[PDB]
Amino acid sequence: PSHSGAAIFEKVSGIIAINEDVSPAELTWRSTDGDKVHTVVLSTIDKLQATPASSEKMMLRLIGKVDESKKRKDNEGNEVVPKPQRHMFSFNNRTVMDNIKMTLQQIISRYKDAD
Amino acid sequence: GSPGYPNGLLSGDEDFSSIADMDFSALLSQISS
Repeated sequence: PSHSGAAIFEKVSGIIAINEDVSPAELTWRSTDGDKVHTVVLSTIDKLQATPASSEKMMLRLIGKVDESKKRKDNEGNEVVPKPQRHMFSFNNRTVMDNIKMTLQQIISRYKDAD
Repeated sequence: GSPGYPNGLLSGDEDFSSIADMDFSALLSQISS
């Protein structure tokens, strides 16, 4: 467990930090100095997808919570279902993303049981 | 060869994560045709 490493968001390179012992745990990206900051509250997150070590890509996705029971239909009556929003983060090593996702995954599973 | 600067401002910044969402589902499964 490290909680913090190095991540890129919106082409601006920065450092990623996980927020626990706080009000519901949040994944806080900050700029390399930290003038820019983005926050992901995991009690509002449902899934997480990261680039494999076989993948050409260095990225980490964070899937948000959407209500899919509001299924919408088009003019002809075709099923058009609203999709959840995903948050990507670019990386330089697979050993970090798997360690950030590991913590994250352990945070959402707490809000997944709801006790 | 020679290093260069890639440019990708044909829309904004949030227009590349919509097509790179079709990119992420082929990586975890990976299927050859």
